[PDB]
Amino acid sequence: QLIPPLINLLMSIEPDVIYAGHDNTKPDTSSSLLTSLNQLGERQLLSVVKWSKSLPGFRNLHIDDQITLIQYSWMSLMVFGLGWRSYKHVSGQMLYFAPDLILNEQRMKESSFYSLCLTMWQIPQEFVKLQVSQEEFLCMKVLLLLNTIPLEGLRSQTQFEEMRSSYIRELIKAIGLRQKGVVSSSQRFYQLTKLLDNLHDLVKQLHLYCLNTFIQSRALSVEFPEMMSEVIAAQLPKILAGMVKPLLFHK
Amino acid sequence: QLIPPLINLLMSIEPDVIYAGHDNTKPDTSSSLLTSLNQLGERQLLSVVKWSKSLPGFRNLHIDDQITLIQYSWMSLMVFGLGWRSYKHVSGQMLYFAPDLILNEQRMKESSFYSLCLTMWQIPQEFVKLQVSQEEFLCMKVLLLLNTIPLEGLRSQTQFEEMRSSYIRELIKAIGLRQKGVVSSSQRFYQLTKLLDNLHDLVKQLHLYCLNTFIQSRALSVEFPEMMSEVIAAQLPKILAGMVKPLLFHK
Ligand SMILES: Cn1c(C#N)ccc1-c1ccc2c(c1)C(C)(C)OC(=S)N2
Ligand SMILES: Cn1c(C#N)ccc1-c1ccc2c(c1)C(C)(C)OC(=S)N2
Repeated sequence: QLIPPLINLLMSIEPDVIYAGHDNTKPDTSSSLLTSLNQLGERQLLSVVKWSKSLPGFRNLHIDDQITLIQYSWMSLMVFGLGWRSYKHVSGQMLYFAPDLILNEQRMKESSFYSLCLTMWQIPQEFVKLQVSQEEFLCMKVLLLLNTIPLEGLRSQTQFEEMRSSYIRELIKAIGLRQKGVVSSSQRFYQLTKLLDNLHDLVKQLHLYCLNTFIQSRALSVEFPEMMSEVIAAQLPKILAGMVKPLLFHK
Repeated sequence: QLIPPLINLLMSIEPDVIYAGHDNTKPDTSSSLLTSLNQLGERQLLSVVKWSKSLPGFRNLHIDDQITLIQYSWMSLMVFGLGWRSYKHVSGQMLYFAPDLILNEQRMKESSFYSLCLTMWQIPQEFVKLQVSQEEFLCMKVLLLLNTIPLEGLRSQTQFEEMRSSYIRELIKAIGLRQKGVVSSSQRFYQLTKLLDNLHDLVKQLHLYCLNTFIQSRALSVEFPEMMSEVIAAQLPKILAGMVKPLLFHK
């Protein structure tokens, strides 16, 4: 009723529940956990591709641009969605990767990658502190898809600029749904966009761990499915080397 | 008598000629050329480790630090040695990888590989311009070995620093063999140490190209030998991610 139409459209095209297909009747091993995380990843990737086809504005960018944005942003979209699920289903106090892959802190501690779990866990904790709304989350998730471009820019740079600006304007409207008053709503825009800026650094730790694990995947018995392997091979070294342009809302 | 004894020692421990074992017989492909450079890189890795065992001071660092410095500097030493040979044998006008692997423009077909070679070519071009002497080159090449350290520094940090100052003093002596005046001498030291600073950015492009290729090796039909492979897997992602401290002579 009071919800802006683009936001209702964003809510309508959100994915259904995605399962990891993890055993759970067997004790965790570093290899089985990471394999399920990658299987979950492959499924989430498929879901991003489907979502992106319905995302207003996106289909009108050159196909190369679309592929590039998905390849740059997949880890940040996954970790943001994890943040949201963990916030909404478990009050932020477990990592809700999937309904069949939920790690409470004890399961994190016994994982082999406790510190990485803790890094990821920061996000749901920030959602709790900021009380991020569904409408703000939906807009912020679009901006993450649009949050890095090549050094040379995109083929459809003009159209990207219009689309990114439109979702920023939409995030502003989502904030205005609750944050009444110029000073509160102004501060809120700072905080939410600052959070997105801060994700670049958090995602860099995930990127490095993921790349090392991919390079060592045979030794470590971690499987990487096809689309996951393709995105990692295409872009992660270049992203880690800073040979792309992360977009920031603040200096 | 005129040549400082340490520089004489550096001349004497310099590696013998290294062949790539390249098949000039058959026409070259991009994959077969990259394979040959990786084979040359394997052979050069062994020569670097042998060289370092006779390099005054080096064997006195903690063994972990020795391994770290070689693994950090492998690419830079290889490209610096390439600049020296191209300068010496072909007036800087071809890339003299080995006596059986010399590339000119016509042999750099793929634009990606050609751009990479243009990057490497800057070094012999500068050697030709500055008329770098063997004595300068030999001191500079030790400082390259010593030109990046871990973020937490080395185990033998004190010894490393003394060793680095020693070779900086030896470079000054090298410059004094020819650059007679105090002003000329200081400006020459600036130029040579700026060239070393500038190698970090240059080598970063080689590191990224190398990691991408390693990641896609099976698909590109490019062979990476065992020792090279370990160096790339152990350090390149971390180096590219900026998780080391490059040392700079100038701000
Ligand atoms: C699946 N997922 C979500 C979700 N949901 C958030 C982050 C990730 C995700 C997916 C795959 C990987 C990783 C995280 C990490 C553990 C860094 O390392 C490797 S090797 N693969
Ligand atoms: C062998 N070598 C010299 C010499 N001499 C200088 C630089 C290199 C050297 C060695 C191996 C590789 C590379 C350069 C590049 C082309 C970057 O990419 C790949 S995939 N491997």
